[PDB]
Amino acid sequence: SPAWTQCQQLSQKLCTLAWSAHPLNDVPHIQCGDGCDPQGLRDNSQFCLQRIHQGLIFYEKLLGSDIFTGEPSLLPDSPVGQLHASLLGLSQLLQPQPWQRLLLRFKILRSLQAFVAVAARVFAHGAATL
Amino acid sequence: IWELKKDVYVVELDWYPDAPGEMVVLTCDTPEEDGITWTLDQSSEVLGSGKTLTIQVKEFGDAGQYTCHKGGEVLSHSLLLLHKKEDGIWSTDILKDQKEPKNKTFLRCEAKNYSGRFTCWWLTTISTDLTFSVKSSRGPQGVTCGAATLSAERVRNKEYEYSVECQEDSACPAAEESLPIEVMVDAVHKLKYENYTSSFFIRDIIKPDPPKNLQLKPLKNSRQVEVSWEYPDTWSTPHSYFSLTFCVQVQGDRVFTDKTSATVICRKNASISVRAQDRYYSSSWSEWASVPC
Amino acid sequence: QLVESGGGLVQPGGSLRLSCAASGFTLDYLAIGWFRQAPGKEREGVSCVSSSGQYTYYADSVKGRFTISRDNAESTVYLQMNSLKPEDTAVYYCATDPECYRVRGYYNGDYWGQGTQVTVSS
Amino acid sequence: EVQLVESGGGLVQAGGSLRLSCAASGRTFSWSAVGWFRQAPGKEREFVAAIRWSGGSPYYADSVKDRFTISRDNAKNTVYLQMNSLRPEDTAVYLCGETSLFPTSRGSHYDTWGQGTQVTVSS
Amino acid sequence: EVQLVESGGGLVQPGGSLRLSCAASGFTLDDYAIAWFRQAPGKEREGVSGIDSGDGSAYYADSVKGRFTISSDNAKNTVYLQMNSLRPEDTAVYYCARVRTGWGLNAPDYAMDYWGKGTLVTVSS
Ligand SMILES: *C1O[C@H](CO)[C@@H](O[C@@H]2O[C@H](CO)[C@@H](O[C@@H]3O[C@H](CO[C@H]4O[C@H](CO)[C@@H](O)[C@H](O)[C@@H]4O)[C@@H](O)[C@H](O[C@H]4O[C@H](CO)[C@@H](O)[C@H](O)[C@@H]4O)[C@@H]3O)[C@H](O)[C@H]2NC(C)=O)[C@H](O)[C@H]1NC(C)=O
Repeated sequence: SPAWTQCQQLSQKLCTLAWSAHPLNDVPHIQCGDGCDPQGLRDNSQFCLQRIHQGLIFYEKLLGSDIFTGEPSLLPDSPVGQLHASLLGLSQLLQPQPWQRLLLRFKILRSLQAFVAVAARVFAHGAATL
Repeated sequence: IWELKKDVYVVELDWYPDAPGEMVVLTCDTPEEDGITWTLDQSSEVLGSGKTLTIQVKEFGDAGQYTCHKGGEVLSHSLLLLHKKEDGIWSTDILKDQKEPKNKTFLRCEAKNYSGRFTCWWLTTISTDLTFSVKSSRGPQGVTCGAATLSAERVRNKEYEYSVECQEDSACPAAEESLPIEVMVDAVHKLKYENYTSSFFIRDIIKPDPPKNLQLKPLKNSRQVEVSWEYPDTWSTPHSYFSLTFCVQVQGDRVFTDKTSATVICRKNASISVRAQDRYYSSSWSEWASVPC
Repeated sequence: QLVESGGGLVQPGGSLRLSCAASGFTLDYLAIGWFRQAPGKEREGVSCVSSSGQYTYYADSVKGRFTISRDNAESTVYLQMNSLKPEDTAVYYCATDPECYRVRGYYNGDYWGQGTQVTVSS
Repeated sequence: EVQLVESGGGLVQAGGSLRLSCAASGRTFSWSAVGWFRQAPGKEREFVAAIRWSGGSPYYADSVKDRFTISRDNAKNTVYLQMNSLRPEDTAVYLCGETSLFPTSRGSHYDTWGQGTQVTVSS
Repeated sequence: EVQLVESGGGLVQPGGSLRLSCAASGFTLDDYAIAWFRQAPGKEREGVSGIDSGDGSAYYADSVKGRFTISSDNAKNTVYLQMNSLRPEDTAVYYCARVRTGWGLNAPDYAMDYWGKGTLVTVSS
């Protein structure tokens, strides 16, 4: 009984925020066996949704860590702030050092963009047929 | 020296005016050990005797096809190609710099969907004594490439376009790519060896085909039109999973929509154009699909 | 693809207004930077605008003369250059500078495109 | 195809100088190079020097390393061979070739040739 | 459980019209795209048309463009293939096939995961 349209709308917004935050080792990914394809979602949508939920929690903790809060300080109007908030919102919808550590932020944001795109496809399909 | 393919070797020559090159040891590929002689290309001159031959490779004159003989018979051939570097830069004569997206773009790849199938292409000014070899993998021999084929010939500058179709054997269109695909092209012109590599994620090389069946439905107000189109036939299925986003432009004004229809104001003598993009990932926009007012 | 325009040959103490067009996208929520490259010498950060226009950054050499601004759905970032001096002669490039990292004083990790020539005749 | 035409040869006093020129109609590739060769009575054809149109460092045979100088003129489409401190041993037919395999001293690597220019150094 | 059952094959006069159907089970049409392939005696399998059931968007191979119409009744879980102005070269066994996810409407035969037994259409000159 997932909130398909609410999830669809929020996941799409995450794609926009993730991109806005950069345009263009160590994370989780949606794999082949995660059942995020239409057939997997038809049979048991929980397998894919638990896996999307796990990834959301991982990225939110990373975005709240000193990798993002450290130096150089993000701008006070940064889309990262809203991205962090929207990750929380979606995971709650499913289950209610110096430098130049930018290189790591960009490695994270790039990976996050790939994750949220798969998630948005899952919710868009589910909202349309399930 | 290193083996490129059976009986084909590459010598990395660091060239500057005064020598001195690489000392290369060639070995005859035979169970034989005695009465072995060596020749180079199209000269009868015995370069050496024995299972082994020591060569000082300093320029293209030392490259070529070395052959080993015994009792009036050829035993093996060793083709030596050079990978020339001057001022620490490898030569890039065979492929033309496409100069788009950026500079030093020799290979260009594109995907019409998430199937795991893609095309790479490159340009050359060479028409003879040319060979290309294409290899690809994810990270892991998942990718099978076809043969490089001449796909176009542009005139004045007389350039030849080559293209190759590759396919990822065990592709999961609905999963998240974590390791990029690597495309490797070997280019051989006469005795000159060159290399070209491309690293990408399929999601980054996506360019959908244009929207199709672009139609206009006139509305109650003069010059006000209902524009409609459909997803391209080559695009990933189901469309409810692999969604696209559209841009509608009155040319002669702009509207972004996730729907396959829009209402705009038409001036007679003007064109309505539509292009598509992945809804969730910022990859390339398609070519424009157009219809007159 | 942002496009640079507005450059030209001007007299010292003169004015110019540079513009970066995006297409094919909206400049909504993007931090944008203006950079400059004088003959022979390295690329320099000039000015940067935060995604919402509230936070602006300027190189010490341009303060009080240059003013960066964003435009309402025109999908353009402007660079008003007042009281111009031969020292400001360069090709001006505009680029996405998320969090204004580069104009601010940190390093990233690049370019694109083609700039617009600004010349101040001494 | 591209044609090569060499000129500037003739009789010269042993110790003098002369500058040979090789006029090309084109170049087949942009990385193409022009190489000078010479054929002396009794001896085999010998590589002298080669230069690319695109510039960079030339390639010289050891026996001639500077007292001969290879240079080019892209506006004129000509390669020059400056010969200083000429000796009777330099008496030969000087020939011009085109190659896509720079650096090479191998005649067979040169795809097109000129007719040649006679240089006679009278001691 | 997954089945594709064709029907409608028969003997047709040149210029004749025929309608083919494909009954899908036990997967839902809106999850997949359905393609029709044709195998003329002694020839390799060829694509004819494809349909994204959820959209109604239809593809037609150059050989059938302007003559064939593909449609689907999601409720009855069936796909139809209206074949008009039929000609002797349209003689073939027509196959219904399910498109693997991520592939287009004009996907190759190896991009189909399930096939039907096929129905025979003979256009006798
Ligand atoms: C595209 O272009 C580049 C440049 O040509 C290629 O890079 C070269 O690739 C080859 C093949 O992988 C490399 O060759 C390997 O080199 C090793 C180096 O060790 C020796 O060299 C050092 C340097 O002084 C010595 O100190 C040391 O003692 C060694 O003598 C070798 O150990 C490898 O040996 C293996 O292969 C050879 C021959 O095939 C065998 O004799 C061995 O038993 C063993 O199996 C090997 O020779 C070369 O080093 C790379 N050079 C550079 C510049 O990186 C790319 O491979 C080519 N790309 C593609 C896609 O083909």
